[PDB]
Amino acid sequence: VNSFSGYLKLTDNVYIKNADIVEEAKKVKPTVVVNAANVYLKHGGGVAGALNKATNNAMQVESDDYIATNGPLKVGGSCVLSGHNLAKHCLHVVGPNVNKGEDIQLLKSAYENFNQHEVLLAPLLSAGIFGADPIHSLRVCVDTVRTNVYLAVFDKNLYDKLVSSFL
Ligand SMILES: OC[C@H](Cc1ccccc1)Nc1ncnc2[nH]ccc12
Ligand SMILES: [Cl-]
Repeated sequence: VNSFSGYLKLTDNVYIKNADIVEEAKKVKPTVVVNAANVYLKHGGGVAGALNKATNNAMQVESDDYIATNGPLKVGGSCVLSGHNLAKHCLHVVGPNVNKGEDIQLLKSAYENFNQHEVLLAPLLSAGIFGADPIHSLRVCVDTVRTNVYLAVFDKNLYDKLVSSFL
């Protein structure tokens, strides 16, 4: 039993809810919140920009030190950093950004990072400003993640289409 509330159960391990991931993380304080990161951990917009704003830019400061030490992430890769005031940890995961021409096949690799954590609060990878079809992203999530994932879809209209169209 966990403290996530109001989700629809898509599968044995995948749940979905119309919610602002920022407000969800603040309420639940999950062990792991997933960020829709880029390889530079530049959290300028989308989910990343909003999560960073909620940390008063502490996420960006920590991320800049991480990049200075380690260099950029790989597309499809991840790193674990602090969750600041939002969660214990933040799993920064880089899904492909179609608006950069990045290979969409890497979306499965991106979701595989979730399997290293027993329970996660997450957005749909490569959705929003990363340019992928959120319906496809949900399918890859369900077919790749085996740990317990609580998906937050900010857009209510998009949420209804994902649920109604889910096979
Ligand atoms: O896939 C991630 C989606 C992308 C999206 C945004 C808008 C319309 C359609 C798709 N973004 C978010 N999901 C959950 N919480 C969020 N907080 C801020 C952004 C955000
Ligand atoms: Cl977005």
